[PDB]
Formats: sequence, structure tokens, C-alpha cells
Amino acid sequence: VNSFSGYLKLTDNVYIKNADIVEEAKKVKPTVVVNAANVYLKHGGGVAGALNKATNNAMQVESDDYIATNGPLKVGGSCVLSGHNLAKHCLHVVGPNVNKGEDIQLLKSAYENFNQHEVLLAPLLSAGIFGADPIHSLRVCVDTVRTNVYLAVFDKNLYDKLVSSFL
Ligand SMILES: CC1(C)C[C@@H](CO)N(c2ncnc3[nH]ccc23)C1
Repeated sequence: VNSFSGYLKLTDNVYIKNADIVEEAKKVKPTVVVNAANVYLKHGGGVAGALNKATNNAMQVESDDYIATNGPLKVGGSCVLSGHNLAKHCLHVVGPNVNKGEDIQLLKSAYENFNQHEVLLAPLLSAGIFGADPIHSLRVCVDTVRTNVYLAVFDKNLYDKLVSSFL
């Protein structure tokens, strides 16, 4: 039993809600919140910019030290950093950016990172400015993640479409 509220169950292990991941994190304070990061951990906009803003830029400061030490992440890769005031941990996951020509097949690799954590609050990956189709991303999530994932979908129209088209 966890403190997530009002989620629609999609499968044995996937739950979905029309919600802002930042507001969900502030309310629930989950063990793990997923960021839809880029390889540079430059948290400018979307999920990343909004999460970072909610940490008063502490996420960016921590991330810049991480990159200075370790270099960029791989597309499809991840790192675990602090969740600051939003969660215990933040799993920064890089999905492919289709507007950069990156391979959509790497979206499955990106979601595989979720399997290292028993429970996560997460956004849809690659489906923002990264240009991928959100229907496909949800299908990949469901077919890849085996741990318990609570998906926060920002756009109401998209949420309705994802639910009504979910197979
Ligand atoms: C609509 C997007 C460009 C795509 C989507 C991630 O696929 N995203 C968000 N999803 C959930 N909570 C969110 N808070 C702030 C942004 C945000 C931004």
C-alpha cells in the first residue's frame, strides 16, 4: 500500500493519471521520481525544467557536479541523484530525442532503467520536446517496465486519448 491517489490502473504494474508530475511529487514525496533528462542534465524546460525549478535550482547544481565528474549520460541511460524536496531520489532517464535523429528503439532501453526500482513516479519518456508519439511511448512503457510505475500525464486531451486508445 502506497500514498498515490486517484490513479487509473492500466495493467498489473502500470497506473496512469492526468496530473503534473511536479505536483504529484510535492504531495506524495515518493521514493523515486523520474526526470525526463537530456544527456547533459541541462534541466531547461518540460518535466526537467519544472522539477528543477521546484528544487530552487538545487537539482541543476547537483547535476552540474555530476557531469563535471562523470561526463554525459548515454541516450537510453540514467543516473540516480537526490530527489531534493520532491522525493528521496531522482532517477534521471534519457529517452531518444527524435528531433535530433536519435533512434526510437532507444526508448525501450530508457524504460529498462525503471526496472531497477520497485516503485516509481514517472512521466512519459521521449514524448515532449523529444518529438516522439505518446501512444507509442505508453505501449513501450507497459511492455518494458515490470516494477510498479505511476505515470503522471500533464495534458488532459492526451490522457483521454491514451486511455481510450490503450490496448
Ligand atoms: C507536456 C510535456 C512536454 C510532455 C510531458 C512528458 O511526457 N510533460 C510533463 N508530464 C508530466 N508532468 C509534467 N510537469 C511539467 C511538465 C510535465 C511535459
